[PDB]
Amino acid sequence: TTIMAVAFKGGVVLAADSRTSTGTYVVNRASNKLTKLAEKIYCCRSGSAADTQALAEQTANYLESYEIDTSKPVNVTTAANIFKKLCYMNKWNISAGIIVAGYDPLNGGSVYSIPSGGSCVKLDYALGGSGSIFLYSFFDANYKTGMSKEECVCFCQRAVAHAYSRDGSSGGLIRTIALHQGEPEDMTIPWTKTPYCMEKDPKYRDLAVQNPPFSSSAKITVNQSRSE
Amino acid sequence: TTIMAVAFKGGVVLAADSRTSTGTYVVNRASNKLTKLAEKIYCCRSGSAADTQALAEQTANYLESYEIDTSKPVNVTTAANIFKKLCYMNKWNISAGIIVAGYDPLNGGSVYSIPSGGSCVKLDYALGGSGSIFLYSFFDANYKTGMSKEECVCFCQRAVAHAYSRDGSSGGLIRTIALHQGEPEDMTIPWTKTPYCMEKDPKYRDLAVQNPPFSSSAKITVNQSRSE
Amino acid sequence: MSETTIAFRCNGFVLVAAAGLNAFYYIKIMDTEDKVTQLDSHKVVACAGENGPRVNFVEYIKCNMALKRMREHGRVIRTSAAASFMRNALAGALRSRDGAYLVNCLLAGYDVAASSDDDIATGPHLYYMDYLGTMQEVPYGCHGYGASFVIAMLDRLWRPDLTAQEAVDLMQKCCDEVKKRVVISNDKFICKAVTENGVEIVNTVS
Amino acid sequence: MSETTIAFRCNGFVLVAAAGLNAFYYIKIMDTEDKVTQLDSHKVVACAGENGPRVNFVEYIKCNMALKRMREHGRVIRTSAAASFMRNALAGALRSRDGAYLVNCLLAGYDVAASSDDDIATGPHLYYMDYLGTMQEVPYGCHGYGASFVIAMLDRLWRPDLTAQEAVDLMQKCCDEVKKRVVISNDKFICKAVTENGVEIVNTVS
Amino acid sequence: WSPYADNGGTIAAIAGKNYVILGGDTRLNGDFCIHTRDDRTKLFQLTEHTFLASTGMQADRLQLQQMLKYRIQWYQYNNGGKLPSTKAIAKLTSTMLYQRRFFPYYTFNMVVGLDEKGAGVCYSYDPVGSTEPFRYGTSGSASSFVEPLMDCLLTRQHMELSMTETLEMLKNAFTGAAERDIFTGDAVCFHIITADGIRSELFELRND
Amino acid sequence: MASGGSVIGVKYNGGVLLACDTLLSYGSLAKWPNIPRMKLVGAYTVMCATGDYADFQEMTTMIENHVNRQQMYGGGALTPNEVFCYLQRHVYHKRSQFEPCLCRFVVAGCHGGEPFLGGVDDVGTRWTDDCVAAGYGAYVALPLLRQALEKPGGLTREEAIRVIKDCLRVLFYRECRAINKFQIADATSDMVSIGEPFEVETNWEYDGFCFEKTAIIR
Amino acid sequence: TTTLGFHFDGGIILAVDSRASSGQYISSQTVMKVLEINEYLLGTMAGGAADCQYWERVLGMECRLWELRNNCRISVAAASKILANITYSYRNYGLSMGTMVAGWDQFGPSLYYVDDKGTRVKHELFSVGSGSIYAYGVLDQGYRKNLTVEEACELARRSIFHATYRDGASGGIVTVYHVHQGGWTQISRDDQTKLYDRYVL
Amino acid sequence: TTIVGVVYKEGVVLGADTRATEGSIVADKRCKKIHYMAPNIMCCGAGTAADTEAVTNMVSANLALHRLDTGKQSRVHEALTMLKRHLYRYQGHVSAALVLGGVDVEGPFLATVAPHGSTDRLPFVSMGSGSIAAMSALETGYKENMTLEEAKELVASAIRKGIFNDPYSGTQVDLCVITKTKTELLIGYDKPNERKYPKQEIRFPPGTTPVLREEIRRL
Amino acid sequence: SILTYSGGSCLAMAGDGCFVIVSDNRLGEQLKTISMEVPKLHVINESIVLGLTGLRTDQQTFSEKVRFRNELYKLREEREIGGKAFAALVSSMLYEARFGPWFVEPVIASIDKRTGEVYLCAMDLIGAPCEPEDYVCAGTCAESLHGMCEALWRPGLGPEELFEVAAQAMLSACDRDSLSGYGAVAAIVTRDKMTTRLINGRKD
Repeated sequence: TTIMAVAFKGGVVLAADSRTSTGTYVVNRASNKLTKLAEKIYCCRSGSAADTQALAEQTANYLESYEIDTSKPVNVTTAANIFKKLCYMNKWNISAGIIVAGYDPLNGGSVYSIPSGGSCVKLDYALGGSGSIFLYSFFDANYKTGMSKEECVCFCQRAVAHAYSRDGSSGGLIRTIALHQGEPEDMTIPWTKTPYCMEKDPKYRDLAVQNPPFSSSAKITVNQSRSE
Repeated sequence: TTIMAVAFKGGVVLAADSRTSTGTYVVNRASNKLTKLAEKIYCCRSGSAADTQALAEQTANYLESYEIDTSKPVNVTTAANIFKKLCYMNKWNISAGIIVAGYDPLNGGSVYSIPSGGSCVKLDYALGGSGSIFLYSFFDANYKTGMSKEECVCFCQRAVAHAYSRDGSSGGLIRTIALHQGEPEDMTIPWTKTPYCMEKDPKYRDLAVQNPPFSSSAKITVNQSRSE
Repeated sequence: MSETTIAFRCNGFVLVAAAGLNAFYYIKIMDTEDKVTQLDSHKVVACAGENGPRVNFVEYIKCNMALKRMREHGRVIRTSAAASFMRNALAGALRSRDGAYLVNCLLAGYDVAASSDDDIATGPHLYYMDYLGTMQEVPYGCHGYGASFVIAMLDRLWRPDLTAQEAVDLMQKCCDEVKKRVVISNDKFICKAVTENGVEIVNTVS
Repeated sequence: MSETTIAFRCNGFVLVAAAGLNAFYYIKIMDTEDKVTQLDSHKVVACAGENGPRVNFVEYIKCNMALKRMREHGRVIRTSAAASFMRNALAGALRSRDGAYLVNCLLAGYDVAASSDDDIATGPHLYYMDYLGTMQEVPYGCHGYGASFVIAMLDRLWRPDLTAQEAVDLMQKCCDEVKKRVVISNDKFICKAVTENGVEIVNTVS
Repeated sequence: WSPYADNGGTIAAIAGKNYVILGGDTRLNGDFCIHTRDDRTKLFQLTEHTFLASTGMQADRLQLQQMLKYRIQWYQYNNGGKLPSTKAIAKLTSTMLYQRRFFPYYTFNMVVGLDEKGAGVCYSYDPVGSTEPFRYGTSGSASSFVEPLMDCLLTRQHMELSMTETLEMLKNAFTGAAERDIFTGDAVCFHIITADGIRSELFELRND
Repeated sequence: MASGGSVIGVKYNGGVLLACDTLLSYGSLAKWPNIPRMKLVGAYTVMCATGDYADFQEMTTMIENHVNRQQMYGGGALTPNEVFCYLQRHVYHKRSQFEPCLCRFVVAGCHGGEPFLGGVDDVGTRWTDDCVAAGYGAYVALPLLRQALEKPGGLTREEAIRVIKDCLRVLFYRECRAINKFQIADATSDMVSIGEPFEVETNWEYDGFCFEKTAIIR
Repeated sequence: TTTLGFHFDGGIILAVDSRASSGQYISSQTVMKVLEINEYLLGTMAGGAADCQYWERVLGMECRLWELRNNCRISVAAASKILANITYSYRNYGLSMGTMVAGWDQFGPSLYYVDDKGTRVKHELFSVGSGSIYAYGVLDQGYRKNLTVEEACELARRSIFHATYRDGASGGIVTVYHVHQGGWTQISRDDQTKLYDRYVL
Repeated sequence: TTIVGVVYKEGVVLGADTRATEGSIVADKRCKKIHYMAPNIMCCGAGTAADTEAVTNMVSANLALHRLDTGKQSRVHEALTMLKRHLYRYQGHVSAALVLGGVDVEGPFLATVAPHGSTDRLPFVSMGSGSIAAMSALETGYKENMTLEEAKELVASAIRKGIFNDPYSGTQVDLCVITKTKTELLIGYDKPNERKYPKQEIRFPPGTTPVLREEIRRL
Repeated sequence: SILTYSGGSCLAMAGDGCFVIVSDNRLGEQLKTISMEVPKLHVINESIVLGLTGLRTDQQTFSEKVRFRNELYKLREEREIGGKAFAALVSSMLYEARFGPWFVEPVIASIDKRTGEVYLCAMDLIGAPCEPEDYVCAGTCAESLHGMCEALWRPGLGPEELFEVAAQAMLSACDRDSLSGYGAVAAIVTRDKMTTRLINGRKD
């Protein structure tokens, strides 16, 4: 799994891959890991599918009740706090890394990270899942604050493509959603139009020379392609 | 540990960090992991210090004898083959990932990777150590064939700085050596002049807001800095 | 299986015998403990196991049988009903929190008519039970390391029409063969008969 | 410790006794095996352990002692030299590939002058050994589960000046107390005396 | 990693007054899959009157077949060109299996052939080589079905066949085994052994 | 512990095809995407394997040297059948010393106008058939190839290529450690050739894969 | 399995059953558990069939060589000693074996027990196997030195019968042998189910 | 076990094989694996048989109560939620995998439920020990807006891959078609494993078995 | 194994308007035999017989609970229970102990009095049923029994012919099993009558 969320000027972008696997076999190649918690607040889910589905549903139930009781739309910080409490009270019996992100008019676009263990950290961007390890350096080199909404969608699509080209446990579609004061905008990129993969990178077109033909010299040239 | 080797037009660059550790304490902050096997052939060593020192020394002994018996300088492929055989015959009792690289006039600049298990692969670049995982994406995005010797030194210095800023098991000096038809050129960069670190990156200057003061609003602003 | 118990029924009686030994690892503390316990006027149970579980199990059965007696005008309960209650207590304990009672029993009784309306077949009965709650009516039966030797002897020599004298002789041969062949010392036996006249000690067996 | 062995020395003799039992788990196969083995005209060893190791160990000691005899004009070897050789074979085996010989021994002998030049102190000797190769000269000693009971009795009743008759009586009380208090049945003992006239069976002990 | 794999399937034989009939199924199973439906490695001819039949691990029966073939070749070179009897091969096999007591072949074997009087005989072995001569036998994944049926129809303790009638009984026993054992199926190769020679025949079974 | 994924092969009327991808992995990491995993042996034979790459390299180097030397020193050119037998005895011997070759092999060739195809596993099990596979190819591809071989007459070269590509397509959809980059070897007319790498066409745009329908909370 | 042997005035009787069981499935009902080593000595098997059969065949080979080199028959004490040395040398290698060895030599009839750890014991009566614990019950009731050959055969037969009727691992056919001065004879073979009908009266 | 479902133009087609095993033995050659949930909703089950049976019966009864209370047709999403909540509480100890399909006022619905309680809504699925083989036919044969006949041929071909290639699946194909107006069960839709050699008949003459005693009773 | 500790086996077969159900007689403690007269069949009413195998303490406990529920059913409902409802009841009682099971494996045979239809069921120890139209088997010699029936059973047998086939299947399988034997008992049930027979077997 590869998940992330990034803040921009006046909102957030969430992004993910679409693969669910038992280790070496793909059970679903088109999962949806961006789960809605309220009109402008979403989470990204990693770890056990069963545990994350169950805690997202419970968090959403509590936010809907709260919103009816106050007659106002909820803030991102309230969703993060409710979710944190469920992750922390159940930490020994679950496998879950969560990112909560969204837009509200008090604080604008906000991103919170809730990793294994149940801590809660407020950031400018967050990464999660098996594929995150491939992206720390990509962001350290190429991320800046103050990107526009279109810059930020394009950047997150590229980041997800890099992680899934190297991580066997990620793959498939790239899903994104952008949350701001207007309406939410979702997008799905198919593998055939991915912005990066190893299979089409020209520096990996020519094969390594592992199988040189039997020769009278120690010079290494080409791979054998036909029987002698 | 972070090690690598990259080919350029007419030679190779090897690079490494300088840290040796027992897990969470640093026993040597200035190790040298680029080990000489012949005048223009070096290896990079990762894993158990004891095992890699012992197999490098044995490989070097055999190359010196071979060179005296033929009266000619040895090829990179011969050093890789000798080293591979020692790694493969002893695979259950050692912890070693090796990179062999060098220059010879028959094949030019060559890079071979010999990971755990004792396989041998001939490539354009190789990565090894705990820190390598942070660099697959950096190379996928920013590496090209046909760089000059000065481009390639600068690129490898930057790559090592990115890996060691994220990996707790790497740190300290960056050591490089460039091998071509002329004389070998070694270089050591101190931490104080590193080309990248998180501590001086402006996007990580401002602290996250984790400790907001007690307030009458749910708006999040700044961290508390003085007692009430 | 450090203590052996033996029983067999013939036409008007049941004989029951058990070894006296109490041990602490490899030390004999005493060899005269009576383990053939009388439950009512015409019933006995012989039990094999550690003192704690054995005594706590037979006192629980005795208490419930005395209660049941006085809420029933003091009438002697049938042997099959006592057997059924014991089996149900052993099986109950197996699935309880405290765990199984580690005891193995032989229950013997002689049924006698309650009144003139009673159409019960009068006679001797013998039931084998184990610590799990298995229960089977049998003509003869045994527990302990000696069991296998004695069972084979009885398969060879037992008949239903043995007289009282032939039966006492046969029980003495059974006890002697346990002493001959079992490493664990079972040097003294206590034996009792159950008949139409009640329960009596047989003194000529040891 | 399923078999008990006892020994004690007084002024002109050593008595040695051992239980006859051979077992297969809980079954007595026989109870008349002789485990007090004669090594030469004036020496015996009593061993406790499984038949395989016991027999292979005493035949190895007997063979080496016979060889040593004929490369020495047939002269009787001293008891301390035989003890020293046994201890060295037990300790050797402990650090060998096949492992320790699991046997515990008591070695007894009566030393007699070789010739007129011999300035050896004549007399009875008794050595305790264990399977590891520990070896100690003692006035009395025991192996097996019964050992602790008998040692305490001998601490209370043994003296160096017991007559032959008092000693045979004392050995019978020791054997009876093993039968009384040890759960594992040791029903028959075989006993031998070592004296200036050689080795003889004592028939009045069992 | 284990050095052992069970590849499945079943063998059976029945002896007559002057023949023996021997059958093995052709499926080779992997882990949760099938490698092929046409393996012929369960039956192996040793002479014109003697066969080896094996179940269990396929790589171990391949080794045992070759070890026997070479000991039998040495016997001919040391005995004037003559071949060993069915009884001589049966004792050799017992001895070879016991000599590997400490890392045993994972195989259930039979030796079948004609004796010296010309009658059929079957020897069945446990994996370290105990055996006895008998009139019928079976081993493998369906053997606990087939064996009680052979006891019923051939000895009749609760109540002389032709070659043709004996072969029909085995066809029916394999058909039943293929319906109820998941590792037995596809086809049976049958060999009929007589003094004259050896006739063969292939018989189809259910493919699921 | 560089390792290779699936391999698949099928016989057609006149030859045999063998296919795999160009990737070596280290655990989940996709480390080298441009590795030729098929190796020519002598004049008539090609092999490939699933599992430990270092063990595949040791074993094939050893067999190739034996085959080239026997020919150079006057003992003729080994056939695919003989090469296969030799491979299997080496794998069984190593299993028997508790030092196993941790690979599963597929071997193909053509000699005498007669095609060969066979597999060997890491305890020494061996078999030959009209279709053979290793890795996830054994669960994913054999069902499809066995159905294509049901038609009477056998496959043409074109039908064989088409069903091989359907198999590679499913491995890319459903095997985690895979890439979309494959080679095919063809043994026919007493020789072997290895093709250039190619990619297959894939479908990602079904209505049932859309963002609204796959959502957990509505 | 059940085997027994005893020594009476007229020689040695041996008797056995014929079942082979893992512990649930019955692999055969016709195993021969008395091994005719040669024509003056017998063995019995209990424990692992293969171990008893192989090493008893080795012992038969050693007895025949002795006879060729020395021109006389080996004694029972030596034969049993050759087998106990073998088992002792393999005492750490996991054999399972419980044999009797019987014969009549120049010192008269002799009966030994030999096991897988090097144990070797000489005595007048033994029973071995999982059914032994039933056979000793009947045998200790009927055994005396002054039995006639016919009485001794009956006692042995009835004892194996009672073991077969109660022990799940014993059954099949009951076989009786008699070891005498002229060598040995097979006295009888009887299905244990036919014997049930003759003893239930 | 092999179980399969697809969505077509107007409905859902579910499929299953019919073998049950214990160990390496075939206990039942014709077990039913397609269970009734509601008039418009069906379920196939893999896993521990008792667990699968218990869960589907409990939810089927709670859906029937809810139709009497509310007066409205059962929704497939409700069934799905009720299954998921029960499975999640037992943390995988109730080991049932299910394929659920049906049709309600919002059109066709197909999903899976894993034993730990996770779900997936998709246009073609497979579960069981034959699931990898069956999924190879689905990925090669599926397309958008299939007719009913194309969809039955595709589900039957996926179940036959399990039958011929997976040792724990076998015997024959059962289908179930679910449309807006009706649910049709087609047991034995395809039988590709008949008898090759006819069963020899083994007659025992009456009186063959020895009897010791006999009692009779009239009813 | 806990299921093989006590011994015993059971089989049932269907015919034309009849069934036959058969059990062995042995009771043991692993390889020791306690008794040779313990059949494992229980008559529930004129139309239904239950066979129980497994650990003997759980056979005795579980059959007593079933007889108690059946007595209360008859007083509440004023009718005898039928075979399909009885098997559903038994399955529900086993699943109630899902996470601490009764170690028993029931076989159930019944005939509908009116129609003449026969119903067979076998269950595992947590209650999963299987309802074939030919035969069901359980116990220590289950694998052998399962194969004997596949070979001898055929459709449409009458009472006497069906009896012969079931007896031969039970005796052949028991002769290859150490833990089941000492003959067998059988019940033959039609609409009109119920017969019971004792079958002679081996004594080992």
